[PDB]
Amino acid sequence: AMSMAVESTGNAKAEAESRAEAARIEGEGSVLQAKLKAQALAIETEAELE
Amino acid sequence: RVKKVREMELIYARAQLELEVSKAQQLANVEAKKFKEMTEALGPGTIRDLA
Repeated sequence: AMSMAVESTGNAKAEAESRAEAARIEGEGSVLQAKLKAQALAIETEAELE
Repeated sequence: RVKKVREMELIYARAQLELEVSKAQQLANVEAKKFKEMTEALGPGTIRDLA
């Protein structure tokens, strides 16, 4: 049951640390990505007023 | 985006409000002026004896 655990937890942990790390990239992505949407959809909006 | 564009269509709305007015104002004048020329054209009592 000791091996049962080390395997079990160690397993779902490997899969949810996968989960979270992949969204941590996606997350840091979505800031820098909406930061560029900012400047883009701002230059686009700006000469749209003129 | 919004603040800037809000102000846009907003300034225009105002300058095209006084535009709205001037029209309605001038026409109201020309109606009344014509109507004053009309009224005076015939007896200010003739309108009465016609009524």
